[PDB]
Amino acid sequence: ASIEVKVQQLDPVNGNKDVGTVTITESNYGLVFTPDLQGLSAGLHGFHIHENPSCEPKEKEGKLTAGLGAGGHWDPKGAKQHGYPWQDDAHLGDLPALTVLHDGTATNPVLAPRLKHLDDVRGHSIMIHTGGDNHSDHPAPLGGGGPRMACGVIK
Amino acid sequence: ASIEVKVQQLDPVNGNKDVGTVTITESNYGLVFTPDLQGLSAGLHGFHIHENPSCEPKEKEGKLTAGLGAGGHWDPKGAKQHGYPWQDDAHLGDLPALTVLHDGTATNPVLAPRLKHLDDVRGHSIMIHTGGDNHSDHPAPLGGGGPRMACGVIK
Ligand SMILES: [Cu+]
Ligand SMILES: [Cu+]
Ligand SMILES: [Cu+]
Ligand SMILES: [Zn+2]
Ligand SMILES: [Zn+2]
Repeated sequence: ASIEVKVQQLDPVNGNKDVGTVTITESNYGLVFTPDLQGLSAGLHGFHIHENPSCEPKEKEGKLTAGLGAGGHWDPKGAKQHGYPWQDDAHLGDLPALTVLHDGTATNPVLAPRLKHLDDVRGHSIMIHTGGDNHSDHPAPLGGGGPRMACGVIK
Repeated sequence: ASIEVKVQQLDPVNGNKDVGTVTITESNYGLVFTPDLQGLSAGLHGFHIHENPSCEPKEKEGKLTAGLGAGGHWDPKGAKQHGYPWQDDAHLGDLPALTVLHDGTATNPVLAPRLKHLDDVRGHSIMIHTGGDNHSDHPAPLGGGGPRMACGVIK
């Protein structure tokens, strides 16, 4: 059983760019997110499920802003704070951070132990941020993820 | 509760170098390994518990070889194959790979869902390899980790 999610680098001016997939599978310990990506900025990047099945940009403060259509971190249990993948009182969408290798590719899978069934993440989006993720809202909100670099809709 | 493991970059010629710690804690989903490391080569590195509570080098083919005193991947259930952190018929010491950031530091924690109690990993060693970890013995043995870059003894 798997879900293949098509991911794009987001660029409301010059055009979104295909960068590959993230394939979601079930393990005995929770959902596994296996990237097969290329063309992304190298680094450790915040990686979360967001609430809406959208990667569209939205206007904010006069600027068409990448990925805001996805809404916020998926938080169906109302934890109302950002945390660790293994933290029960954190947003359910908080995944382990995504490692983009030096050359822009990403293949290292990560486990979300609080997500147990594929159908639970359908109708949401997966987001890759420009910044990292310290799994806290301190000192920066939402782990320091900042802007939205790439995204896919989980169908 | 936690175990603080001192980690050194291994160099049998010029001398080992202190590179920080890995702190092991218990979560409701298994053991969490939180690095606070510096001075390591940037990249995604294989990260495993090895059998012996040793990081000493050993002679092989006329060469004092870094970290061989630790022995092989910890495999108390006798899986006899390298695999994923969430794979029950893989070596129990198979952890998620460790992300060393571009500047040589490492702070991103990783979860080992098959490890449940701190006492279970006492008396072993934790190893950071020069290569990565594709979580298979194909195409390269032991995930492609290759040589032993840094190590600590879990006590
Ligand atoms: Cu996010
Ligand atoms: Cu299921
Ligand atoms: Cu190893
Ligand atoms: Zn969050
Ligand atoms: Zn192994």
